[PDB]
Amino acid sequence: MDIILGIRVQDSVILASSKAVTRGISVLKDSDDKTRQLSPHTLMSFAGEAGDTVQFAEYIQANIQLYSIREDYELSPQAVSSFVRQELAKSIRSRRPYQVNVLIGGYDKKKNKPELYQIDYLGTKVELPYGAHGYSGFYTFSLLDHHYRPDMTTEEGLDLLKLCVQELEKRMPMDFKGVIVKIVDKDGIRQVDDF
Amino acid sequence: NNYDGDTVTFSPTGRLFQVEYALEAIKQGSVTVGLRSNTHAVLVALKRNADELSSYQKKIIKCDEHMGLSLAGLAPDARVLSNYLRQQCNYSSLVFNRKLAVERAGHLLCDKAQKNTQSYGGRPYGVGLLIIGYDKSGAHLLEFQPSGNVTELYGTAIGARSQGAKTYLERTLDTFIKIDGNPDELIKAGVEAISQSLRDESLTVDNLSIAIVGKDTPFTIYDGEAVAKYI
Amino acid sequence: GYDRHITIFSPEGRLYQVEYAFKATNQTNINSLAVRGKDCTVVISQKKVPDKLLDPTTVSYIFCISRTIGMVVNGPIPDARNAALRAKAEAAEFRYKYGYDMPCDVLAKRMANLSQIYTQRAYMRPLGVILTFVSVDEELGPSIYKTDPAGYYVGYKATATGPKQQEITTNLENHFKKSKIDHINEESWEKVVEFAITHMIDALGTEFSKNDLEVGVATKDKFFTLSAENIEERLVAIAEQ
Amino acid sequence: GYDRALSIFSPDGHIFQVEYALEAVKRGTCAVGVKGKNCVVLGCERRSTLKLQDTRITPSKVSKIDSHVVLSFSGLNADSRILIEKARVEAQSHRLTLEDPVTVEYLTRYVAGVQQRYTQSGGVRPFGVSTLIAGFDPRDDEPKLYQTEPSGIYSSWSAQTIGRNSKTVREFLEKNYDRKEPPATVEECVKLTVRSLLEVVQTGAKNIEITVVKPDSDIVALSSEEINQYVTQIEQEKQE
Amino acid sequence: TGYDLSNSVFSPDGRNFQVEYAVKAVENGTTSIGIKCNDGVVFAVEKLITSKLLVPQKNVKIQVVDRHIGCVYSGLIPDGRHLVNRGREEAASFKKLYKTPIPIPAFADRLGQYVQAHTLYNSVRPFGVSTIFGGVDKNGAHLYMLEPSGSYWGYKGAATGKGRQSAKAELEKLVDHHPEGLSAREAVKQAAKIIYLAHEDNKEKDFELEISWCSLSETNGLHKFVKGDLLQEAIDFAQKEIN
Amino acid sequence: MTDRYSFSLTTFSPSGKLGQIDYALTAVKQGVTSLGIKATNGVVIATEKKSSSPLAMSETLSKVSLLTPDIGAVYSGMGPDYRVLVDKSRKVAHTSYKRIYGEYPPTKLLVSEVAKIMQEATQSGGVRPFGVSLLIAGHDEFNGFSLYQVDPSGSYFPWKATAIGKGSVAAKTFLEKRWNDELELEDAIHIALLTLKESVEGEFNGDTIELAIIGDENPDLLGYTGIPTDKGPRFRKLTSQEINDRLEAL
Amino acid sequence: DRGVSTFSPEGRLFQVEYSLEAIKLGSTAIGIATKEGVVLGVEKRATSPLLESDSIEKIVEIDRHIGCAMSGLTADARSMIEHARTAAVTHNLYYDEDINVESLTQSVCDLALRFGELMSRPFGVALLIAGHDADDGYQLFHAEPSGTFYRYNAKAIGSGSEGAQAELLNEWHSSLTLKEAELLVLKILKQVMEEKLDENNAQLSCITKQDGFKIYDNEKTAELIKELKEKEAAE
Amino acid sequence: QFNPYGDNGGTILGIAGEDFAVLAGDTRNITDYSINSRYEPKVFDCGDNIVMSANGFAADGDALVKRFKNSVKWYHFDHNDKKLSINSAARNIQHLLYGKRFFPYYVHTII
Amino acid sequence: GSRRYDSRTTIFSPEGRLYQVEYALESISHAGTAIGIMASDGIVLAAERKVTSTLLEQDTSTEKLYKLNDKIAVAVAGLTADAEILINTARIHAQNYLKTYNEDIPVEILVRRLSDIKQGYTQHGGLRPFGVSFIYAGYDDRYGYQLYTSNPSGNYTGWKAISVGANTSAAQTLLQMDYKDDMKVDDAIELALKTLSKTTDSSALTYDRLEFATIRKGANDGEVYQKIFKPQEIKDILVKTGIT
Ligand SMILES: [Cl-]
Ligand SMILES: [Mg+2]
Repeated sequence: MDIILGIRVQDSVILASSKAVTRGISVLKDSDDKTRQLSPHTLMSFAGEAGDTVQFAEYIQANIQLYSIREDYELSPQAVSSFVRQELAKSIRSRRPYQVNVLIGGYDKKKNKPELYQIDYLGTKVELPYGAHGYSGFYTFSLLDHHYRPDMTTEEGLDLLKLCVQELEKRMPMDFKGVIVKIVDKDGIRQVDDF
Repeated sequence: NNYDGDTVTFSPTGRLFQVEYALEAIKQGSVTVGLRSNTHAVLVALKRNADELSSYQKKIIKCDEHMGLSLAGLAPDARVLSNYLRQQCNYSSLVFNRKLAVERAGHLLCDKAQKNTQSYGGRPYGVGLLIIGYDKSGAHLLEFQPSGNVTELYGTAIGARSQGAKTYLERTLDTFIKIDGNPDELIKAGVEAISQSLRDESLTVDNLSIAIVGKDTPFTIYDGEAVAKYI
Repeated sequence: GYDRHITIFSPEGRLYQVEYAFKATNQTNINSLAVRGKDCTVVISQKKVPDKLLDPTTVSYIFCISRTIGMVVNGPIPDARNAALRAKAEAAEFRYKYGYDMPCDVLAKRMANLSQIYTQRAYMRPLGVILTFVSVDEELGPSIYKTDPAGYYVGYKATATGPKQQEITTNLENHFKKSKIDHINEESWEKVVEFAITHMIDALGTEFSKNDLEVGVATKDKFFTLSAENIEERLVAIAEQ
Repeated sequence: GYDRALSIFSPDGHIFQVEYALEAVKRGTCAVGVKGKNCVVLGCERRSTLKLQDTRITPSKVSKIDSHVVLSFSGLNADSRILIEKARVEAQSHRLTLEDPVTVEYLTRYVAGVQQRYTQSGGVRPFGVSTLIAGFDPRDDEPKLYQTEPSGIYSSWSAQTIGRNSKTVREFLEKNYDRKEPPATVEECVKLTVRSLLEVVQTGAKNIEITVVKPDSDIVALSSEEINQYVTQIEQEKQE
Repeated sequence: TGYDLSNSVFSPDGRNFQVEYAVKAVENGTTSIGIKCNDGVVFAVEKLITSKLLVPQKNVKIQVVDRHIGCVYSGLIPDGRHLVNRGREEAASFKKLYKTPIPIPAFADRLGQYVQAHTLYNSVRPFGVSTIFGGVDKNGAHLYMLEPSGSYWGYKGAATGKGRQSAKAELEKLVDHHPEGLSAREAVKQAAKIIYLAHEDNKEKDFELEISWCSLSETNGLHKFVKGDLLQEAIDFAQKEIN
Repeated sequence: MTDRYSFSLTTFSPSGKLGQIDYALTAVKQGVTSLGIKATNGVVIATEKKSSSPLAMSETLSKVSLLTPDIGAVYSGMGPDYRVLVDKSRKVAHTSYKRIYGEYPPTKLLVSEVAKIMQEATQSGGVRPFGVSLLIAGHDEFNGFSLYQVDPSGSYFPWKATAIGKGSVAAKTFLEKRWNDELELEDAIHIALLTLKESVEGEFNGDTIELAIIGDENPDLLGYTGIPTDKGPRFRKLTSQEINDRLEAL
Repeated sequence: DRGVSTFSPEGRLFQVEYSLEAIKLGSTAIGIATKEGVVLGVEKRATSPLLESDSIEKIVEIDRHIGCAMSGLTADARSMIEHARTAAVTHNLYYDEDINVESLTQSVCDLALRFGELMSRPFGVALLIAGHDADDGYQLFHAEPSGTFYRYNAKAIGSGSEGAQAELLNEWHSSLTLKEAELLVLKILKQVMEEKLDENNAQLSCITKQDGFKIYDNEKTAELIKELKEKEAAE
Repeated sequence: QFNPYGDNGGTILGIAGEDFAVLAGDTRNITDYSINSRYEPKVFDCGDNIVMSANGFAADGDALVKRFKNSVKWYHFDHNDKKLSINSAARNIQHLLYGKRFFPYYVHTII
Repeated sequence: GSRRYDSRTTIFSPEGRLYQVEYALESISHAGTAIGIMASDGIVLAAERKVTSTLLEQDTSTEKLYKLNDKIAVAVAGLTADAEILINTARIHAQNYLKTYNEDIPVEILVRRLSDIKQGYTQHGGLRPFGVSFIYAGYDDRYGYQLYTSNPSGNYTGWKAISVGANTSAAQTLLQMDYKDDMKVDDAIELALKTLSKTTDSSALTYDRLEFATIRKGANDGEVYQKIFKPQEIKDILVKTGIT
């Protein structure tokens, strides 16, 4: 898959992910949601090799849901990201590795803090204020470096995200058919239906 | 007594009671007769029903175009052993383009049964088999016991009341061995032999099971109105 | 009372199957003896061929384990040959792995450790044998090491095994009490064999023909058994003084 | 591996290990299940031989298998954890492959299948546990209540009890539960469940647990005071 | 007590009663013998004719191992067959690795260790056969006899089964009266006689004689069955001696 | 074949006793007396060389065994069981420690590993417990000198001084009167010889007594020079002559 | 103790003979084969009135052309059914056709004697396997834990079996209609059942060539019970 | 490097009539520019009124026909001597061929 | 064959009890008493060593109290060797959890894991159960201070105060009498020692016959400290509480 962005503002994490699915010659779909809810306050967006992406995302989702039922407790975003990293770090030395890159956006209800983790297919984890995978960072990071503030509102974060998407739509060769945007905050996960 | 808990235990007189108890299951089974001439070999089997609504349990199993057996005792064990014979007959054809000799088939059955008599956990086979066949050395008849003992014979019988048929064949030995090139007369001799083991019941159309193999005769089984000719 | 059938502790802290394996040891009714010279180690054993239909050349309880190591067994022949084959395999493997010939005491320890395992693991029975290993070791010199069904082993100045071991043992003990040395002070192995046979005759109170004995000799770099005619020469020398 | 056949037939056609597993269930604390018109209630006995217990952290008797299905039990507590874990894994495995949560009947069938397997596998003894599995199928408002036992047989129940003195509370339910008109509300259903346990329990204090399951993953456990109000109202009507 | 209920249990004597019970099965079997001659060995066996319905000459008891070893046994016939099958595997692997056909003493230990292994565990039953076997190798003729315990020795003559005492006495005469040795053709004749004489212990039913031999001069060191005119000549010689 | 004893041969009886462990302890009770005493600057372990025959060379049978350069062991009970435990203990010191950390294990952890092997023979399928009690003496940099007892059950305890086997009850009483926290190594050896004399019937000399110490580093026993940090083994087995010298001052 | 695969002195496997005793304790199941179809019927036998009887599933579909009824330790039947369903579907996958009823029965019966020290004990359940194929028409088999199977024109298994079998002896003829067979199963079930027979404690099913295997509704069976009552009162 | 496949040439032809069918094939067997045989039968009667030919690599062709013939034999054993219909044979052959999906039988089969 | 000698350690009695579990519990009832008491500001673990000697090196000795990680400790009653097997398994499980989630293992998850291991030995494998009962004292940020126990059956339960080993009946009555919910660690220390002092089979309770440990948020600010008491420190707390 192509473009996945993430930005952590004052009180929420915002994940933007492209809608296009291209199989070589044609664009098969223009409404694809490249994300899974792992728990009520944790969202994971993903991009990489076809098939492996969804297979990995659903496998993680199943494991976190299992943990939630067993303990009657939601794992922290930090804990979920560490679990995910280990799975990818295990995967990289397998017979056939998962070729999947992820962003994990979560709201920690204990600390009352949004958290954004960027993890590539090797199992390389970093906590960031804003992140991306693939070529998305090359276009967007210069804008985010300039405009980002840690005390931004969710509305300001969405406006900065629009500016990022506009720059991508101008300078990227591939038509990624716009983005689905989702917000993760204290009240859970919701989708911005107009973007 | 104290030495019949498993097959791995000899008694103080050198007996294997589990094997002897497996031998007893054959004596409870229905009678079946085997006999041969120089050209043909015949199996005759009295099939047993559960009641008047039930079918008559099949006694004869084909192993190849030139070989097959009749059973007496545990029918599932016969299925296991006959399946093994089918495989060995088939291995011989596929690998060596060679029909399996009846004598060699006996040796393979002996060795398969033996392993179940010397190891812990297992149990002996609870069935006796009469194998007939026509190979490169002519017609053959074998008697298999689950002790492992396999014996080549002109004629024999196994099952309940088999002693009557066995005595008859022992008298008729010189006559039926000479029935060459006459399948019907050899079957007649087998039907007359199995009749010496009947009491109260007689041979009906769904009671009797006959099989034959010979010089220019593939192993074929006759049941139903195909055996009314011999009643 | 299943503590008597398998190798588990009885209430007295005893292993009855081990004790009964020691009794199986004397089932052959054969007595062996081993002694050390200056340059050699000699082992003698009684030979009994009760059946005239037997080929007497094939009746033996002495085994050539390796070039340097010989082994005499006290116990039934099936268990004896079981132990022999294993010892041979172990000795060969040792040389391959470590690049030198397996010492007599090390092989004894190895076989003893195997015997110990049978006294601890239930599925394996003890072997009903006592194994006397002999060599002229390149480091320790003349060597006698003996293993039993308990998994015990130790080195010996001299030793005796069998139904009448005590009579032979006391006879040997008394000799070494006189001489005050740990071996037979003799140059040739021929005279050490003559000593061994003489002291068995004295201890048991029986005379021997050439066919009543079986002799093994260990020297530097080889162990070998004597023929009936080699033993006859030995018996002639004893009688002539 | 240890292969010994522990569960075997006896001359009279009984598998004693399975029957002795039922005797362990008979020893366990009483559990009861009652389904209303739009809910299922699971009631559970807590023996008051153990005080100085920390009730915050002590394993609760009713366990969520998924967000929409619960499991209670009577018998060996340690054995029940193995069934609950397997059930929870299977529930997530079903969501992963079928893209739909388990039906209550499916989950029951799975647990019952595990229990059966342990009655004819070598080297293992049967589970000393009977279960009550309750909930609502996805996008369905019909209440579901099933029972399993060590043998592996399972069946659906309008109301059922298991464990010690379950004969007495089943006697109560058989005369007090009408099939033509089940407990129409949550209140009526909880009341009938508390009433049934009060036939057996002793004190109505911390000895009764109640869990209410409603459609669309709406599961809540009642507190001590909420249950104590039912206990108070039942006996005040009884004084007459 | 209880020491005889399980294989590999030492009794308080130091005995394995299960092995001793296997011997009883051997003693119950038909008589079989072995005679070591000048340049080979002769094997013979008593085959009881249970019924007229047994096909004469068909139920062969003596078994070849490799091309140079003969095996005959008394007791549980299937156990004997199992032992020979193993013997054939051992003889095959030996020849595969070392090129030369397995020597007879080497082969004897291969059977010996295998039979002994079935006295080490309670999960297996001892062999219910004594086996007489041998043949010709590079060092000449060898005859062996192997018991349920795993015990074996080399023999000048050997016998086992129901008529073993009778046979042994006859063999002991041959050893005394022929210190220089016996020819292969003499040994076939003598083998026939000994089986006929040993048939007095099984006198109720009549029997069928079966003989085989390996001889350096007479069979080129290969195992062969005695057939036709040479078999009939030995039967006639045997029948003449009993009358 | 196959090992078809995949079940425990040691089980709880109705009274809560593990029969096979108790019986193993009984076998230890019948065994020859051995003891251990800890001093300020060392540890001593000692036992009687009960020779089975006078024709046997009792020097070839080592009852006191080096496990590591700074750890030694002695036993009471079944000798063969001891011998295989020493083999396993030496190996585990390498596999589970030296090949990982590049140094020999501390006394308490090697004891822990031996204990684990003995515990497994008490629960695993188709085996009996070990019929020995071990006394393990040793030194390491951070724990100093130490002495441990290990029983058939796998349980182990540290001691200032103790005795096991035949006359342990009397020997432990003797040690209680003599032991103090100011003993030098020579004082402990003296006490060890005094204590051991009580349980010995026959000959009492350097040839019938086996005695070893954990004491100062022995650079003369290292086998090489040139590395300052390698100063040699603290385990030393006393010679026949060295024992007899201390029996004159007895 | 003693081996699980041990033979008795009479030449019978102890465990197999004991499992047959468990089947005698089981609820009654009856099958009747006609030229118009095979009928299968069972006693449900709910242990309590609070047990919802429609969850008692003692008649089961194996394929469209094969049904099955059970009696004994019914939990044991689940893995047998699973195997049967798999075998039926697998054979269709390999051969693009329906599997013969006998071949399906044989496949199930191969599991029976796979016990020892494989599963730890025989199955404690007997099966009536009914079906249709083109070669042998409408068939009814009785599959035991011995590994033996008999074909039957009619058969009863479970606690009322010998009483029922004697009744089936008199009543069965080669010209029975499907409707006649339905009533006959209901009649004989009513005879051997402890409780009074109705649509909630007994269940009917049938297999026809046209419509395949069908479990009857409680409303459909209720009408056949009422039809039975009237025709018995008719003389 | 070892090449497990080869090409034995040949050509086969099947035609379905109204109440009959023919399966024809040339009898020449080749490698490269050499003739191995001028008469090596390629079309086989497999029993049950079915004829088969597996043309291409003759080793794989002979193996497949041998296995199908064997499948017919075991179909009779396992299903009471039932005649294997042509459609059922076809499905059975698909499974024989697909069983070696990742090391294929290098043949074009016609029945 | 081998069946003859099999005790069958994993079977039900006719009454539906597990023979070996019951007999293992009987073993445990002869072990030294261990007591756990949970307060608002910490947990106490007190345990009696079994009939010691004057020649036992006490300062380097550990038979009762073991550290599983920095937040969780256990008190042991039963076979010490058996306990150490399980303790090492538990220590690994805690570190596996820490490696995976980068958070310390919650107390109940560790307890459940060990308890499930014990359960396995009662249902399959034909081996004898572990003759051990644990008291788990621990802290995590979800439930705070927690006390649990597990026994050879693999069943575990949570407690405010609990005893295992010898004289648990007498000990539990005394704890039930004097325990209150608003109690503090210093009070709980006193209760634990007073309870052991009354239930002990020894003539008097001295420092050399005790092992003692506290888990306190008495660690400078927002963290938890485990204190395994030294012999001299046990002697001091015995004088402070007025027992010696
Ligand atoms: Cl070793
Ligand atoms: Mg043993």
